[PDB]
Amino acid sequence: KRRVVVTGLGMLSPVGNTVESTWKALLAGQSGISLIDHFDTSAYATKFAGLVKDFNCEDIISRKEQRKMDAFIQYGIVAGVQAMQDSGLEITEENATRIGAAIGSGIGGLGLIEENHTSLMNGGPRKISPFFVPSTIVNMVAGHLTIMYGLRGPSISIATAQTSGVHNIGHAARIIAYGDADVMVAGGAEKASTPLGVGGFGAARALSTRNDNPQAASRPWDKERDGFVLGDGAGMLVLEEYEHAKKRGAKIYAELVGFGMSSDAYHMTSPPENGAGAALAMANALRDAGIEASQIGYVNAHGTSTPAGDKAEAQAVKTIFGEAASRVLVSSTKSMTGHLLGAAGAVESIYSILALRDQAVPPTINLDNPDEGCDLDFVPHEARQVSGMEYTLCNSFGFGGTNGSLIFKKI
Amino acid sequence: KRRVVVTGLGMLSPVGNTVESTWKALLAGQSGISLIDHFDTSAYATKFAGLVKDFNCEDIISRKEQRKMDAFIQYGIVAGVQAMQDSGLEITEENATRIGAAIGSGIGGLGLIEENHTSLMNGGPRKISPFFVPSTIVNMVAGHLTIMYGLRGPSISIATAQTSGVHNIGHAARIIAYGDADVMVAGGAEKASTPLGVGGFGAARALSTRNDNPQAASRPWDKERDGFVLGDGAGMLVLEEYEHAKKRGAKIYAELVGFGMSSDAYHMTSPPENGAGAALAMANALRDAGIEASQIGYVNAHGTSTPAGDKAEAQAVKTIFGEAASRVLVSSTKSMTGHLLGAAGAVESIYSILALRDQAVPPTINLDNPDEGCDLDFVPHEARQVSGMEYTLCNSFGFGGTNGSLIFKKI
Repeated sequence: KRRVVVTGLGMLSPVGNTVESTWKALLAGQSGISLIDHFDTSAYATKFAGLVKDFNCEDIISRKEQRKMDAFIQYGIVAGVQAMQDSGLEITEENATRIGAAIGSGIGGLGLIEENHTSLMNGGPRKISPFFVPSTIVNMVAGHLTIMYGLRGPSISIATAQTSGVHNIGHAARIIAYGDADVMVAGGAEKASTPLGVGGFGAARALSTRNDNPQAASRPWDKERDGFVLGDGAGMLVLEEYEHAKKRGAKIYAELVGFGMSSDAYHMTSPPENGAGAALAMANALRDAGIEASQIGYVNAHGTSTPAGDKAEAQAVKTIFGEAASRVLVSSTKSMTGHLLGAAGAVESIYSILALRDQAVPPTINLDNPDEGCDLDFVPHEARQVSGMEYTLCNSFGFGGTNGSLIFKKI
Repeated sequence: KRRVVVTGLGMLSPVGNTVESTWKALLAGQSGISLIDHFDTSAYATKFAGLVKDFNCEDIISRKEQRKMDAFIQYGIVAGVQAMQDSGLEITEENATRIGAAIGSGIGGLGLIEENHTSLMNGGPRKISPFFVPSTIVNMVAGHLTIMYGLRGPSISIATAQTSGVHNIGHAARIIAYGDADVMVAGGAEKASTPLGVGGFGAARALSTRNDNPQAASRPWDKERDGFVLGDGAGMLVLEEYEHAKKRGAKIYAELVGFGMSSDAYHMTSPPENGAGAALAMANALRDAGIEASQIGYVNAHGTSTPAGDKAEAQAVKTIFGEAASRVLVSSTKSMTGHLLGAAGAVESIYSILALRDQAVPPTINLDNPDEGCDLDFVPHEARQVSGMEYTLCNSFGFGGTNGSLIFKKI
């Protein structure tokens, strides 16, 4: 029976370019949301997002190699290098074959897709970059990292839209526990803050339009919610078989004990009013961990700040927690970070882990006026100190009614 | 110990719009390659591809719903419906929760990406479709099918470029064998025959430019190879836990016994000259099946018809088979079908299965003059009858040095 533990963390987010700086900001209730300036937003109904500030990879990726990669790829490689470094793992010829990667993205290289399509329209196929395909496709973060570190074990990339980060981490663990690997770098990367990303989610009327106050836009469970806020970033974890970790004297952040998946089988983009899908995913993770809902102390919600989605997740929590629905802490970091899509469940898994290390639960900021029949504790406004918390649960749901839940356990 | 078996098959390919018609064509050595006419190819160095002919979904997808989906999605849903129907499985409230999907794509909705970007350039963000995001993203075949059939078990979508079909089928099996599901519809869909797809792989100089003879272009291991040929399609299999299948009186095509993954850790798009990556993937699948290379009778190669890739796979076969390198049959159906990218390993897994049912191995057509140091039997020109073949192996390798191998066993 193989246990999986988290021994390395990496991260780029709208509130910090490292794991510790990101975490510190979240516990301080800071927003990472700001107005966009990298493209003309005049015609856009949403003119803001959660951006990665002063991103720099010069020391990690040559400007010459940068040409071959979309921003989402560069982000994911940087967060991957941070995680590899943090793990302290040494890759040997004897090792290579047993270390892999499970890293994806929801939308991939929109920026380079646009640039390449603009070239084609303006001057024909001759103007398309020879790097078009491999610079934009979702699996290239795992591609580049395995090459950089000489990793030869299994590499997959799960692209389940807004559920990717969770799915990738969950399967990286299945792979280790199955015996196909001893270590996996797992997570997601996204850089969808582009004319197509912003224009596209805006066309769907899914985005908040509160441009007069970008930092107050993201407000899960708040009566004045008006759609999600888009965020860029990457979250990576180094997952490792327990005995392997111990033997190397690895620093161990927490243990991955439960992974649950489900499908809404309802609508292509909207969640069912009763969150039955989210319920099954949480129910499946608990059964996989072999514990009861009552044992979870903190749920890092999907909580995107859409009228219908926030309401469906709340329904799902009540269904799963029932009695202890009020004693469990539930919060959406998306209130400060925005929605990182394919990277959401990856960064949120990290927050779920750090909440166990620090016994602190980040707040859901902007929750000035909660919905009515709410009996749940959404950790409004201020971070909460906790005491004997041994497990956290991370939710992610996505287009296609695809859901995932991960369960982390202290030590 | 849970066994996985294939109880349903679905398929759209350049040589047929059904499983049996496709298979019949391949055994007859027919090409599905033709000149493109859905876009002006004047400026294109490659003016042909493996197209799906007279595709029709009218009875399966309303014209009203079609608007919300890229061709690759419509293809995948149709192949999915065929597979569900072929399986005879009946979805009940007691069932729903135990049936899922693992379906992906390498590139996703290029056509709708282009259409939407063209609109944006021509008339601004206001012209972007509200369906932009969910009509193009890779996980929407699993999205739509789970909804269509009320499937509520696990849904994931692996996007590992040219390795997707294999990866998805392999993980759908891991999911069942793990206990997270009893049935999974698994596979891939691709429709990359677009200005960006054709122009993009052409910019990389990866495509064959033999336009004077489209049907002879794809010619794996042939001295006059000049790059791969692009093909469109979808391949879907219904995978099912053995006991569950038996109890329902399911028709069983074959058993899925081995799944292997590896990474080249070499180059972002090219394979290492020694095919060490492909070797490890095949080696891992054998160990997972717990059999010896000598036991495989037919290898459906990745065999894309590139100078370097064909040569690397041959090296990898010799390394793995050694002695029996000459006694194993190896063939590339891509010689007739073209390269279906994310759908390649899905349709090729189906051919690997049917070769067991019919004891017949499709040829590698166009192999007029093999490379030199070749001692391998590439089933040139004509299909081969075989006798006591109990196992087949299917290879898929992709950008990012990502590899997968699947092993099918008779009965």
